[PDB]
Amino acid sequence: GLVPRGSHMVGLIWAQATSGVIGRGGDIPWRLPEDQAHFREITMGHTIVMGRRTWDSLPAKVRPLPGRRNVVLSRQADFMASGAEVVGSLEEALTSPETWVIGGGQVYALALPYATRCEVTEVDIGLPREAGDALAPVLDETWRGETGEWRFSRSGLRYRLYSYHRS
Ligand SMILES: NC(=O)c1ccc[n+]([C@@H]2O[C@H](COP(=O)([O-])OP(=O)(O)OC[C@H]3O[C@@H](n4cnc5c(N)ncnc54)[C@H](OP(=O)(O)O)[C@@H]3O)[C@@H](O)[C@H]2O)c1
Ligand SMILES: CCc1nc(N)nc(N)c1OCCCOc1ccccc1CCC(=O)NS(C)(=O)=O
Repeated sequence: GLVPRGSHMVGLIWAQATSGVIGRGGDIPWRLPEDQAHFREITMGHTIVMGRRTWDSLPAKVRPLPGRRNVVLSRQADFMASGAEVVGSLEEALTSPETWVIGGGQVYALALPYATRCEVTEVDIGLPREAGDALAPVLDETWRGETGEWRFSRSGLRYRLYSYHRS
């Protein structure tokens, strides 16, 4: 369903291991080129919001991510994010009619209360939670959605898509 242009739809999009781990050591601890396609179709043409550490983690060749207004949250007023804009709190990050929050653990948690969509890729990889991991936010009982079927990636890694929504 289309978003009325006077409203403010906030979505979260992430990929996680079964354990909920999304990030470790400044990176994502798997590679899934198929997940990149889904990420692009959801976010293309909209504003994307990310934490400063997620900006740092982006491959240099796609930083800023093309075809999307890139917004970076930082408390560092002098932060350099070429091709993007830096905001110092959530207030001015969510003023577009459609915004996708693209990570990381801190900024998913910050934006979750305002979100009405989550697009979640689950990767069937056994990565037990460790000290310092970035984690998927916990979804409360207001959320509902659909669980997709497992598929193998070319590499043999298994993954499936969840699409969640709430009012
Ligand atoms: N699997 C996935 O789908 C996925 C997607 C994205 C990222 N990741 C991974 O997630 C990890 C990064 O997550 P993370 O939790 O460490 O960091 P993050 O959420 O990306 O960034 C945290 C930074 O955001 C800024 N920030 C946080 N809250 C703020 C607020 N209220 N106001 C202003 N600025 C705020 C601060 O920047 P300053 O320190 O500059 O003040 C903070 O250090 C990486 O491993 C990355 O690869 C995974
Ligand atoms: C695909 C990962 C991902 N996956 C999901 N599902 N949600 C996220 N937030 C999400 O994170 C998006 C931000 C981090 O992006 C990374 C991380 C590691 C390696 C590469 C990229 C960039 C991928 C890329 O080129 N994207 S594109 C084609 O130009 O639009």
